[PDB]
Order: sequence, then structure tokens, then C-alpha cells
Amino acid sequence: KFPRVKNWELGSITYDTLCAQSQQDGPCTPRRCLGSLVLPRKLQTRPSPGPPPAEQLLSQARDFINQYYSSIKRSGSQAHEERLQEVEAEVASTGTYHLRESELVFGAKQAWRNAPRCVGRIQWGKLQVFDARDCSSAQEMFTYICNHIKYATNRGNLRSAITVFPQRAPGRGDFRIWNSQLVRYAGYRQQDGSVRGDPANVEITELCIQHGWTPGNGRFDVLPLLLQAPDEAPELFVLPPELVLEVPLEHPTLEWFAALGLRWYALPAVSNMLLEIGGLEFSAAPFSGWYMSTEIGTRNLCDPHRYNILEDVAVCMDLDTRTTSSLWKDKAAVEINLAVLHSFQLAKVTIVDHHAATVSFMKHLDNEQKARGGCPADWAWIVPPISGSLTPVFHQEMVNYILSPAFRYQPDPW
Amino acid sequence: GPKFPRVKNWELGSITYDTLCAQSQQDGPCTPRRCLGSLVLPRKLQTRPSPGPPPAEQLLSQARDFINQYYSSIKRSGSQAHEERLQEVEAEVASTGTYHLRESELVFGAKQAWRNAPRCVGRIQWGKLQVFDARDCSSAQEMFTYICNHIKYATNRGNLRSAITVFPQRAPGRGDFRIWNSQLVRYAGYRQQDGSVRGDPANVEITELCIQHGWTPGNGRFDVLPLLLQAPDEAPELFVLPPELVLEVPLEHPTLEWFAALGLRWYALPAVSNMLLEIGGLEFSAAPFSGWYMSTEIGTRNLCDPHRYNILEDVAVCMDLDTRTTSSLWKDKAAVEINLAVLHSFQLAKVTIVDHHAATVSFMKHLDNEQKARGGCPADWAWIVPPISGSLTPVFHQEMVNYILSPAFRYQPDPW
Ligand code: HEM
Ligand code: HEM
Ligand SMILES: C[C@H](O)[C@H](O)[C@H]1CNc2nc(N)[nH]c(=O)c2N1
Ligand SMILES: C[C@H](O)[C@H](O)[C@H]1CNc2nc(N)[nH]c(=O)c2N1
Ligand SMILES: [Zn+2]
Repeated sequence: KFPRVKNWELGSITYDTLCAQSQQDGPCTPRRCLGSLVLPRKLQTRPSPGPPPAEQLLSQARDFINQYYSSIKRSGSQAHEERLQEVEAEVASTGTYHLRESELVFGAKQAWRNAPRCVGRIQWGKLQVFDARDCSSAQEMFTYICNHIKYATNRGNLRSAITVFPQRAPGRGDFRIWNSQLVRYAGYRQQDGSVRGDPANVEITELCIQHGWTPGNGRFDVLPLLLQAPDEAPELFVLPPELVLEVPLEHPTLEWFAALGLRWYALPAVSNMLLEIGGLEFSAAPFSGWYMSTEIGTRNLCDPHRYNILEDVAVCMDLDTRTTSSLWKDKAAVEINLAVLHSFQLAKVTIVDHHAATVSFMKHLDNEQKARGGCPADWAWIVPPISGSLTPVFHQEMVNYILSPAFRYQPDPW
Repeated sequence: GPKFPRVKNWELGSITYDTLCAQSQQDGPCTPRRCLGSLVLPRKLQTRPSPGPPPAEQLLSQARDFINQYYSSIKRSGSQAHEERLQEVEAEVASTGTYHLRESELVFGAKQAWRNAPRCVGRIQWGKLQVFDARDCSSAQEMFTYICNHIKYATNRGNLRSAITVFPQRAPGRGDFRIWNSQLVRYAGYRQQDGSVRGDPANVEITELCIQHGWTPGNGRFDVLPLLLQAPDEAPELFVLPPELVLEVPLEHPTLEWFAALGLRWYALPAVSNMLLEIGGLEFSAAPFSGWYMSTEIGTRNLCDPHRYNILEDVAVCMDLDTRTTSSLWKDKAAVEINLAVLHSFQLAKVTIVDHHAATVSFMKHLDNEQKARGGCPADWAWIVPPISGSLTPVFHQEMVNYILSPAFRYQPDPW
């Protein structure tokens, strides 16, 4: 039942007993493993044709309340039994319930802790939770978002934060941030099918223009936010420049790197995922921490379907682009990730390289084994995009499963 | 849409459906509750030893399935020869309790096992495999002759050729034919007095077994080990491979002149020998196979792994990198030059080798070929994506479905 987990670098073994607490099913079966798929339509928390069955919601709620009181050690106190009574009364009468701010804070931190694809969970206990459940308009969503950004950025000394907007109600539309991240660069599909900017943001850039945004023509034009209040069309909001801290990229030894004009924002804030706590769903709950260098230098800048700068840098470095055997791609990529670490460190902006991050994740796995008897992790996401075996996580076996609270993927509002 | 796993390529945005997984009849380690896809040896890819013959009914169903596969590949499914062969197999199983393959059935099954191997990135070459039938072999000495012939053929003075030698299958009430070594060519791993290791740390055990069996050890980092060959119901016999048979490549860097001075090297022929070839329910406990290397296997894993040669620090010190901090990316820089050295040295010595870019690109082609041919291709993402420069490679952005198909190459417990 319980999987034997092994580290091949050190020969050490552990048994994951935490996976037994999983109540939600993944995409795999004994016939075939689908663990490398980014998003199966299954785990995804899509819309519904009404209110969840009261029995199911109630059991997820009682479970969460049980988790919370256990955390503060008051498991069994009258406060626990009374909170469970309150939840039952509210659900039975209204088909739903609401969380207290202390519970929402514990829930947000626990959802991060339970996030399989996250390599920075060693910081899970240090999270600023902004309660925005008293938001009623898109204009309000914007002020809360700007507050999140100003707080998280902190002049360069980044701080992990999450802003939780109103939960989903069966009788109305969701509060949604249409942008995948709070900060994104525009992607303009040119004449020749080409793309000026970030090709990953072509669809959202089009939507922004459609809703009245006057576009630019640069490779790094920060997009405005499309915030949606229940059953209302999304509204356009331009982010104040002083709020968006950006870092111009230059290399420590290659003088010509700066000339490439590359730059990336400091704040990584995912804004399209759904936070589920005790059966309650928060369709708008942007979260942010700090970047791991490979996200920018390898994925964002070197992916073929992204900025695709590999060959440009290779030519500047004057490498042999004729054959793959010269390893020109590998050489260019290393210098690009180096430029990212150098530039952010020069600008006094928080980053963490993949070696430092993965070593900390290994410590986190150890903390978790002793604390909960395991830790759900997605090997394909945890192992960085370059120099995989050069990091300790590559040599670590991992067990992946879904625990709640959890951040889940959800359908696009359009 | 369709009731089969939807597979996507994120670089190109293309979609495909895996229908081939529908043919899988062997369960993997995963369940709807948890994914155990990253485990090297879950007890689902490993064939334990059968001290007793497989139940006639279970074996016969596996046998029928294989015969059906064979006749389908030659396009004579449902034919007279097909129904005859099926009858012939159940006749053998009826009286003897086992059966035997025809020459062409073994060649087909051996090629299909490679084709079905989820952890192999070189499957674009699956149709070109030299199958040596050694099912007549009766002694440990003969196994040696066969292995030596295999090495000569496969090595071909640098112009490597994929090959596999199949020894007699598992027989009920008789010992197995087993090659104790993990590969035909392995470097010794000497356990030092202080606790460290000289040579290859991966080979500490087998080295100790060779010593317990009469081998007189050396004291270098790259000492080729002798073979511990086992014939049925007999103790393993030690056989030293003649030096001229084992082609090696001294490592040197194209620009970093001091790299040659490091005295590093690696053998040309990658030949796995501790794996079990399962065809139609028949188990070939000894069936070494070989191809050619992918640069990262040597330069990244064998030479840079912390539990292997671990040379990253040595090379970084020579390149004068800041090994005091992670942010200098000294490990990344060094590893790149080490991989470049492996590629350069093999090309210079005219020994076949393929870099991780070329190999993965050819695996994408294979994936496209198999989509059209079988409606999918079982692939282990963790093993298909190279140990360095993952996303710079096209397979990283390719979702894969993993399942067990037979014939198959399966793990098996150590003879000892
Ligand atoms: C403290 C700094 C942190 C670092 C360095 C870090 C790093 C990472 C990395 C490398 C990824 C993969 C990103 C990608 O490839 O798209 C990731 C994903 C993720 N992280 Fe963390 N993380 C941190 C903080 C956070 C915080 C504050 C939360 C939530 C409260 C969080 C939630 C997650 C989740 C849910 C994912 C999956 C994202 C997705 O599926 O797109 N992370 N993190
Ligand atoms: C023609 C060249 C070939 C190349 C470049 C190639 C490359 C690879 C690579 C890189 C691996 C990973 C090994 C590791 O990381 O330990 C692998 C695994 C494997 N290959 Fe291939 N391969 C080729 C030929 C063969 C042949 C001839 C067979 C069999 C007839 C084969 C069967 C397999 C199997 C079953 C594995 C699994 C390894 C394990 O489970 O330990 N390959 N191959
Ligand atoms: C197909 C494959 O799952 C996909 O390319 C994954 C692999 N690992 C990843 N890992 C991280 N951190 N982020 C990603 O976007 C991906 N993409
Ligand atoms: C734990 C993890 O499965 C293990 O380190 C795997 C990862 N991917 C691999 N991939 C290949 N090709 N070869 C290996 O030996 C491994 N080891
Ligand atoms: Zn799985």
C-alpha cells in the first residue's frame, strides 16, 4: 500500500504514508501512467450546474476544520466541536458556509505546502495572507492587487504573499483575473505569423486589445489586467509603472549581452489558479514568491515557443551553430542563466538558482517526512530544466498525489 | 473527445491520442490515488525468479498472444499456418509444460522488446538489430565465446552495430543461464581503507564478487572487470576479456588542453547484460544487448554523478571556477565541457556516439512513426529527457504515456 521511496545518490530509504490521506484521484491507473501530462481534464476544477452535494461539502469541511484545530493543537476542545456545529448548521441551511480569517490563513499556507509542482515549499510557513473576501467590484480587485504587488515586491526584497478574493457562489459568476500572471509581456502576432514579444501571451494580449487596450510594439510591453467581477464583463486596468519592478539583463563578463535589450520582471505572481479550502473554492487568489533563475533564463528566454534567444546569444558568443554536437545550445543557455543571476543580484532583487533551490527542497522533504510521513512531489516539475542530474532532486524518488487544501487549475473564463 | 489518453506537445501545440496503451496487459505501479512514475524499480517492471514453471494456463495465454502478434506482423493473421502454430504451441505446453520459439519468432520478439522499452531513447533504430541465436549454448565457456563474438561484431572497430545474443531460456527444474555483471564492460570499484572508492563506485559489489571468485585485482580508476558467467546448476566461472576486444576512448577536450592530462576515459560499447528478455511468457535470463552511447550517459551520469566518478569539482578547479558558491553555475559549466569532451574524443577516435540533441530529435521522429504504426508509444519521461539541458531538448515539451507491453526487457534479481 505504502510506497518505498529511495534516494539513489545516498542509498537512503523512506516510506510515504501521507499518500493515504489523499481523497482526490490523479490521472494515472495501473494500466498506464499519465504523470508527465501538464493538465488532465480530471483534476481540473471546472464550473458546475448547481450547488455541490451537501454530504460531500460537509465531509470536506469537517475534514478541514479537523486539520485546522489539530494544527493549533486544540483538537478536541469545545471550540473545535462548536466550529464543526457552526459549519453543519450553515451548510444544512444555506448549502454552503464561510471560513474565519484564521482558518483561511492556515488553509492558504497548507495549499502551498501540498503543491506537488512547487520547489520552494521550504518557505511554506512564511506567507502573507491578504483577506479580500470583502471585495465587490473589479475596481476593488485592482486596488487589492496593487497592494499585493507593492507589498510582495518590497523594493527588491521580495516577500511571499497571496490575496484571496470572494469564494464561488452557486447563484452567480466567478471573480476572475483573466491574466495568467499579474505581470506578463505582450505578444503581438505579426503579419508573417511571427510574434513580437512573449508568444505565450498572444491570446491574452488580443483580449486586452479587444476590451479597449491601446497596444505598443516592443518585445517587453507589460500588459494591463483584465479583472472580472461576477456576471460582469472584464474591465481593463493599467498597472502603475512604479509598481512593476523590472531587471535589465547583462552578463558579468560578456559586455555585448546588455546590448541584447533583454529584461524580466521581478515578481512571479500566478493569478489563474483556483484555491480550494475545505470544499470552498476561490477562483481569484493570486499568489507570489520569488523566481528561481531557470524559470527566466531557461524556460522564458530559451524555450522555442517563448522568446527563443538561444541562437542569437550563440552567434554573439560566436559558437558553431552548424552541429548540435558542438553543444552551442548548452553553452548559450548556461551564460543566459548566469546573466539572470548576475543582473538580479546587481539590482538587489530576490532570486534563487536551481542548485540552491533544490538543496533546500531536499531539506524540505526531510522536514516533511518527520512532520507528516511524506510529501507529494511532481518529479518532472521539481527537477530544473537544465543540469537535471547535477541537482540532488534528480536522484530522489518522489510520490505524487492530491492533498487538500490545494491550488488547482481551472478553465479560462472566456 | 476519444476515450484514450490525450497527449500534447507544448512546443508545437499538436495533439495525439494513445490507443496502443489499450493493448497493455501488465499493470504498472500507479493508481488513481498516487503516481509512482519516478521510481526506478517499483515491483512492477521487475520479474522475480520463477523457481517453479509458470502455470500452464497463464503461460499459454501469453504464448497465444505472442503468436498472434507474430502472425500479424507478417500479415498472415487467422491463416492456416497461424492456427497450426497456435495448436503446435499448446501441444508442447500440454506435454512438456513449456514451448520453444522458431528462429524468426525470436528475431521478431527481440526487436519488439526494444521497440516496447519505455526507457530507451534510441528506439528509432529498433528495426535494425542483429539477433544472435545462442539457444544451443551448453556451457559457461561457450557463453564466453558467444559474448566475445558479440563484442567483436557490435564494436566493429568503432562503427558500432546494435546487437543482442540470446542464450537458452528458463527451464522448469533446472538452473538459469546468467551473466552476473550488469554490463559486458565495467570498470572496477575498489573499496578503500578510509571508506572512499577507487574506480567506479557503482561496481563495488560485482568487483568484490569477482575477487571472491579468483580474480586478482588491480588498483586503477579504469580497470576493466572480468565476466562472471553462469551455466545451469553450476557456480559462475570467471572469464577475462582480451584487451584488444575492449575498445576504449581516452578523453581529451577540443580547446582545454589540460583535459587530456586528467587521464579520463570510457569504453565504446554499452552492453546491458543483467536484464531478462520475456517473450510469449518464455524467460531468457541471459540475453545481453548493446547499441551505442548517447554522450550524456558518459559525460553527465557516469563521470559527473556524485555516486559515480564525481569529477565535476576536479574539472571546475581546472577551469578556475568559483566552486564556493552555487550561483556561479560552476557545476553547469564544467558538465558542459565534460560532455563536449566525450563527443569530441569519440568523433576523433571514430567511435560511434550520439549527442542528446540529435538523439532526442530522432526520438520525436520515432514517436511520429509509431503514432501512425501502433497508435502510440510507451515512454518514460523521466528517462527520455537527458540529464542536462532538458528543456533545450524537444522531448521535454512532449507529454508521454507509460505502459508495459510484451515482449519486454524486464529487471530481474541478482543471481547471488
Ligand atoms: C518562495 C519562493 C518560491 C519559489 C522560489 C518557488 C518556485 C517554484 C517553481 C520553480 C515553480 C515552477 C514554475 C513553472 O515552471 O511554471 C513553482 C510552481 C508552483 N509554486 Fe512555488 N515557489 C515559491 C513560492 C510559491 C508560493 C508563495 C506559492 C503559493 C502560495 C507557490 C505555489 C506554487 C504552485 C501552486 C506551483 C504550480 C504552478 C503551476 O502549476 O503553474 N509557490 N514554484
Ligand atoms: C542504437 C543505439 C541506442 C541508443 C543511443 C540508446 C540509448 C539509450 C539510453 C540513453 C538509455 C538510458 C540508459 C541509462 O540512462 O542508464 C537507454 C536505455 C535502454 N535501452 Fe536503448 N539505446 C539504443 C539501443 C538499444 C538496444 C540495441 C536495445 C536492445 C535491443 C536497447 C534497450 C534499452 C533498454 C531496455 C533500456 C533500459 C535501461 C534500464 O532500464 O536500465 N537500447 N537506451
Ligand atoms: C510535457 C512536460 O510535462 C512539460 O513540458 C513539463 C515538464 N516539467 C516542467 N517543470 C516545470 N517546473 N515547469 C514546466 O512548465 C514543466 N513542463
Ligand atoms: C529517481 C529517478 O527516477 C532516477 O534518478 C532516474 C531519473 N531519470 C533517469 N533517466 C535515465 N535515462 N537514466 C536514469 O538512470 C535515470 N534515473
Ligand atoms: Zn503515474
